[PDB]
Amino acid sequence: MRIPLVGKDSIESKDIGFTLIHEHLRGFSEAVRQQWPHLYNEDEEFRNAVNEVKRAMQFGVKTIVDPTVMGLGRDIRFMEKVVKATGINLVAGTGIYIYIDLPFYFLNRSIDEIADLFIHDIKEGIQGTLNKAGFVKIAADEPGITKDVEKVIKAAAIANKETKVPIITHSNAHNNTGLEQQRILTEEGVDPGKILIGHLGDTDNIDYIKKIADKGSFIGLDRYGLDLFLPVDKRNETTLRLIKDGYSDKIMISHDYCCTIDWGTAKPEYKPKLAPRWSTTLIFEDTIPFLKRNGVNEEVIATIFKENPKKFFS
Amino acid sequence: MRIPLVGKDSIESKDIGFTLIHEHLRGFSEAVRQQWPHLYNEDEEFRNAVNEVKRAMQFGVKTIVDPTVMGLGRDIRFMEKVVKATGINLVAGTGIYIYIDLPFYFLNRSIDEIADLFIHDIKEGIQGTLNKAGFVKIAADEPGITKDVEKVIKAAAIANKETKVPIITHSNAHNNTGLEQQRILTEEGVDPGKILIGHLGDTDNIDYIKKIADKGSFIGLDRYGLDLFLPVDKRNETTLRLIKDGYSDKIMISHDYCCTIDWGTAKPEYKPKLAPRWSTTLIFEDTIPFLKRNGVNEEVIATIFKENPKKFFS
Ligand SMILES: [Co+2]
Ligand SMILES: [Co+2]
Ligand SMILES: [Fe+3]
Ligand SMILES: [Fe+3]
Repeated sequence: MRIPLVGKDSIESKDIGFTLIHEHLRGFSEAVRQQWPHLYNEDEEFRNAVNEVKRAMQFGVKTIVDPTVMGLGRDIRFMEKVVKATGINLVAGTGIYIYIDLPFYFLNRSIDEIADLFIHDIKEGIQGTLNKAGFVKIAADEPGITKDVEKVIKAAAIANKETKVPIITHSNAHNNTGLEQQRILTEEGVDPGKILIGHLGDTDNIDYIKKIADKGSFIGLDRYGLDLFLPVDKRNETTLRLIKDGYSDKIMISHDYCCTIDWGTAKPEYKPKLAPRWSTTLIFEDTIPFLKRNGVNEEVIATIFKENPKKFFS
Repeated sequence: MRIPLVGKDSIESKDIGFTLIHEHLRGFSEAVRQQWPHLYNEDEEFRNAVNEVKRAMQFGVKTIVDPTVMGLGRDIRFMEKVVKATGINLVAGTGIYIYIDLPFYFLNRSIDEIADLFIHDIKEGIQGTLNKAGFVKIAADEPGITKDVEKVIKAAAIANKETKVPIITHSNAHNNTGLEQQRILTEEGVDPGKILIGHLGDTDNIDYIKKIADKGSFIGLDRYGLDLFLPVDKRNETTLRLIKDGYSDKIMISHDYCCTIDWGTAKPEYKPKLAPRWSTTLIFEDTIPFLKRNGVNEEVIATIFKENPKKFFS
């Protein structure tokens, strides 16, 4: 009974089944939602999340891993409601999503104190419930590895060493942050196979992606549908190249779809080809059909969506 | 009926009486409190806030202005409970407290959209209640006037122009941020007399303080008891010098006391003289007795604590 599930008994990692490793039922900025609730509609967010999860389940998804944590509006009670309405296996996490500095709370606080928060969520439960965290989520982006970003990385390592839960990262695919996260974590004693370096699908720089995979970590081809980062076709070409080059056992695929997100995200670009529908099921409509008619067999699909998550959580 | 009060009918500004212009019933980081509620005890925070307010009232305080806004954990329902328990006049505000960047919500959003949030709080009410905001709070600190800090400044100007509520600032007394806030606001058409430039009591640089006062704005000698910024005696000397130099009609005094604050704030320094008790009443124990036995008459006290707030909110 290794993996805790929101609203359910824990499961053995071998029973995780077909998994989407990086999806968000909902995201928001905690301070904005607290201060201006008039901007939000929880009933709509709930409806949208339930509908997305149901669609994923209709394609055979058994488990969704949701790396919404501090900074993205994690809400374990909202999550448990979606579980009750759908029956999905849902893995919640702990961690901190920042790009530059920690909240003012953390002034004069140690890396140990930060890790203690993560361990609290893993061992005791999230937000005053008995729903426990099954992984740690950390981030770095365009600002790089700042002092406070590094603190969070080292705290995640402590949590992994104490509880053995894996680590999912957010990185910027064009500035070495993913490579740096992997290096810092492994220097702290984290098993490379317990790390998913996120958002590498945002680049077609295959040498960079392979470098991280070759160092032992999973590679997150995890933003299918977000053309602003990289178009689906380019992603598909990169995914296919990696598969034919033998990297199936390191590849993890997801959409990073946010059923609701409060970010402005408002600047449209129209290409010759119709824009694909970003959702939690685009890979079933586009990517997986594309791979199969390019000779990718069922065993590859099982490796990516079943065996790799199983290993990650083992 | 100019000034809205939490949990009460609005009052005419002439009836504000003896006012503490900058105190916090409670402060916290919204994201930390949402994610790790185990760190907090609302019952203790409530008890502490009620006790502080009652002590202030025993010294004749009629009105407390609380500039807790987004980023500091504003909670209008907590505030209204404290009002019900004490009978204080409490002025709540709107605004955004940041030093560098806005929350991710604000990506791709306009200054107008930001101002709309402030105007919502002023005209419609705070956090889904009919308690309206009576001023706007903005901040800048060691990072200076960043792009996002400037956005918030300009949004506050829009809110002031539309609703006539005054503006309270947080500044860093040693890096010209206060002067910059004043200049940017006045360039946008804000009356200088509708601005309180905060935290100027943190410096003994009297020329800098006078420069801001001379440009028409109130000067915040507003952190009595926070010796880490400037010891009470040095503050008292600066306050006295300003009074004897004729700046009573620009001076505003407060403690910036946070009945509870979640910041680490953990690094003690011990001086030869016993550390004064930082609270919402230290000025009644130390500062005001000090001024009086230095020849400062009752009319000065009335100017600072009654006439100046009256003007500010008129
Ligand atoms: Co991410
Ligand atoms: Co301040
Ligand atoms: Fe994500
Ligand atoms: Fe303050």
